[PDB]
Amino acid sequence: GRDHRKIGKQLDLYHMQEEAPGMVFWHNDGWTIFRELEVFVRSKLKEYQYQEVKGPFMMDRVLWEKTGHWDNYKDAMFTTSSENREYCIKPMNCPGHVQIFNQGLKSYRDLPLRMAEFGSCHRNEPSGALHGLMRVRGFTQDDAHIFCTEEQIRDEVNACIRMVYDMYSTFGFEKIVVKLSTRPDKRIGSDEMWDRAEADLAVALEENNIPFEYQLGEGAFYGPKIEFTLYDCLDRAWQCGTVQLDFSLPSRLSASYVGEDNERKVPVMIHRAILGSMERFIGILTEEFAGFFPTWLAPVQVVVMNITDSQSEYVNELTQKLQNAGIRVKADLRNEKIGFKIREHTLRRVPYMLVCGDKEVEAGKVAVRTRRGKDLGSLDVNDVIEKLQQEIRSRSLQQLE
Amino acid sequence: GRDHRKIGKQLDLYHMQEEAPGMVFWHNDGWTIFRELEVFVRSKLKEYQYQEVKGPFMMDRVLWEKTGHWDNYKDAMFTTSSENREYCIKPMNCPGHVQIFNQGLKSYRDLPLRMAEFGSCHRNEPSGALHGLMRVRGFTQDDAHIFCTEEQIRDEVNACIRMVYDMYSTFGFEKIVVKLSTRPDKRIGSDEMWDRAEADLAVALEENNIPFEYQLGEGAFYGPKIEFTLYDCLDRAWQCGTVQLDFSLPSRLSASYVGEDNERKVPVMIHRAILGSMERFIGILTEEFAGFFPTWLAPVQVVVMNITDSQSEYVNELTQKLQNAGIRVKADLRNEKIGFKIREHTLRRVPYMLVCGDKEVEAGKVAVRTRRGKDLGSLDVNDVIEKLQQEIRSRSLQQLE
Ligand SMILES: C[C@@H](O)[C@H](N)C(=O)N[C@@H](CNC(=O)CCn1cnc2cc(Cl)c(Cl)cc2c1=O)c1cccc(-c2ccc(C(F)(F)F)cc2)c1
Ligand SMILES: C[C@@H](O)[C@H](N)C(=O)N[C@@H](CNC(=O)CCn1cnc2cc(Cl)c(Cl)cc2c1=O)c1cccc(-c2ccc(C(F)(F)F)cc2)c1
Ligand SMILES: [Zn+2]
Ligand SMILES: [Zn+2]
Repeated sequence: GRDHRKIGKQLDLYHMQEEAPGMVFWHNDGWTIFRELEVFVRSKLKEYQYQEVKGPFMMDRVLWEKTGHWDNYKDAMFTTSSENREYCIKPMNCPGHVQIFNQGLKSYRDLPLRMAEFGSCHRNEPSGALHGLMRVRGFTQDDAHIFCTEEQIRDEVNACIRMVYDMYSTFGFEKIVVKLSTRPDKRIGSDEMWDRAEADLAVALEENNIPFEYQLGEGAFYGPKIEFTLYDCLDRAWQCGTVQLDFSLPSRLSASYVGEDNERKVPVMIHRAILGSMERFIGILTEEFAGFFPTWLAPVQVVVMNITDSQSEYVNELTQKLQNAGIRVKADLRNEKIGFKIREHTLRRVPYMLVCGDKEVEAGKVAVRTRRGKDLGSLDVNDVIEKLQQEIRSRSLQQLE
Repeated sequence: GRDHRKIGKQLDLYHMQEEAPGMVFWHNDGWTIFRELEVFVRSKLKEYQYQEVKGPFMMDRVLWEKTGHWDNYKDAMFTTSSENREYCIKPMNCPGHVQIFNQGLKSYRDLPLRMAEFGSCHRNEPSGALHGLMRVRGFTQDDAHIFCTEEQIRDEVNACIRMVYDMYSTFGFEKIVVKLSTRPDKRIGSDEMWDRAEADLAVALEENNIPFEYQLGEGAFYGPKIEFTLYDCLDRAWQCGTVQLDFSLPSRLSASYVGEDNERKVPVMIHRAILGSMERFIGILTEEFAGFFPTWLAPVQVVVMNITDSQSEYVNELTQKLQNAGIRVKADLRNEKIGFKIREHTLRRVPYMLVCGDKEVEAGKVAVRTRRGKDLGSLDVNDVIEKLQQEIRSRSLQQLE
């Protein structure tokens, strides 16, 4: 009903097996949703002027030791050896992004440098606590690291906040709770650096007219963060978005740029993820929509179906027209009752069933039925195709009227 | 000089480092090429009616023992541990595809089932034998597995062959050498099975009029194979494409389907890759074109630039029009001589440089120069966008002549 594990099996989206705990086998229709979510995030990366990179799955333990994560999260990390050398399977993309930053001399002119990745990460999570798409070992982050000057933090965090609300609004999430985590007991740098760092986050939120609250002392060793919690239609809370300042990692991994005064400077790093885990976010959307994915996300967006054998060639032509228009379409030409076809494709949550009887063929029209069971009547083929295209392009939550 | 390592560095496509031997860091412009190559393969996967899936990064050694690969190739696999269980970092995507197949009741009607994946694979290759993008440890296979009946092998091998030549021709590779490897001494199945299997591959090639040389006795124990070697402009051989029959793995991993007789039967598996390694193929393409990527592959397709500040608004408007047309375009309004700007974009292998002087603004035109140094003169903006769109959508090797 609103259980992603049930709807997942029903609509053949994914499965999982004990041979690979907390690592998703993505089926055809599930990978289609995942890929369309990737396309959506890429459109925002372009709109917000991000680079997109791809880093390796493993790097030398020696490199991960310099990050500080080895001492604190070695037991959460998958390791493998080759030729007397130990490698970590990446649980995070940040050190990989610094390696790309460190290729070539960097100028103040290159900042802010926004580096995004659909980062395939692995964490050695306890098998006992693995739950569907929500708690996994293998996950994909809508990740990015911004390399910038201290002066650029406010503007860069401002743009991250807009991107968060922009992207959440697409999926109909308008109730957002925002928490700013402040300096912990054990922290790096002066109290002044923290005053300015916390001020930068607070002013960025203020600039966007966003009310928030503090989580006192919950900040990381290496800087303060903003966390965003969205509420689904059941008013259940999901923490997804994070904007994390980092005054540690660049220095640790010898990241530098030639300042405007010609002095070598360490860049500030901003970690940010909006959806968080792509798998978890699909899990949340599955329950939010109860399998009724918005048309732009639907594995199959349209099924064209004949009442009798007589409309088979009209269905073939219309299916080709929809295919050419970039719509994910199937023809249902089975020797079955129109009622049987509608019920089957309604149960599979296909947004639109385009029904062709003799009256539709003769007029060059099509009868449109929604998965909600509404009959929109008979409309011109080209006018329907243009409307379906508009709904998909605009990533509309709503169907045709 | 056409070294992919040199071009990769110069055009900021990728880098590799000692902390990650034989594993690629894709920079913004290299990842753009990678994704366009992915987009191309998907267009073929659709045309040849392939499902696309995603399998897990690692699986229990216990499953890899059932395949028979552990006894033979354990030293060529990366392994990691969790909760007293040994996991193999997948060196191949076949076992994972069988797991997805095994989920849900499969009948004769569901065959042939064509399952494609951009499969992230790892092999523990000696670090001494690594070089460039040609011999790596982490690679992405344009992999697919076809689950079919003995009756369907011929037709399915036929489409595999058509797809291979279809794809190699897109990149201008017409010199293809083909090898069929027959019965080894130690093998499974009857001589009659091998007679039919070797005939299926041989008749498929003969009907397609593909000259091939038999590699007598060099076939795999689990079935025969076709291997495709393409030649670049330096006449260097690259063994990229494979079609391998397998009458072993489906049985070993409990793969079965309900036949026309309503009784269970083991499906025949066809292992099929065309590009082989997406990374090696980009390396070969980089050298083949010496960085002059066809327009559809070019990281940046168009630069629009002004003579003086007077044409700045016309340039920004043309940039937006080209962007809306689906073209990777950048604006160059810098206060630099036209000869300086054109040299920078020519060095970066930008296919098209669009120059806006007063005469271009007045007449609603644009001056078009190719990176080869051909001046196509002053042409109507809309006619140019249509020509560029056509060149990109057709995936033309050639620029406007
Ligand atoms: C935005 C990115 O650039 C950033 N690098 C990052 O990954 N931030 C963390 C949230 N931050 C932390 O948890 C920091 C503390 N922490 C927590 N766990 C760790 C675990 C490991 Cl193995 C390592 Cl190496 C480091 C850490 C570590 O530093 C984050 C943000 C959003 C989603 C997730 C997430 C990760 C895993 C899951 C899953 F396990 F699948 F359920 C779900 C969600 C994590
Ligand atoms: C088409 C696919 O579905 C098929 N499963 C497959 O992977 N075919 C093999 C060619 N076939 C063989 O190599 C068979 C023999 N062989 C050889 N080496 C192995 C090594 C390991 Cl670790 C394992 Cl588990 C199995 C094998 C194994 O079976 C293939 C085809 C094309 C390219 C590659 C390839 C090989 C090496 C690299 C490398 F450079 F190392 F990164 C990159 C790509 C491999
Ligand atoms: Zn990070
Ligand atoms: Zn295979």
